[PDB]
Amino acid sequence: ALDKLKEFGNTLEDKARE
Repeated sequence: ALDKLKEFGNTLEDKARE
């Protein structure tokens, strides 16, 4: 559950995680 929020922070990270 809360998969919409948790997946969202994976986009942010992917932004400048490299």
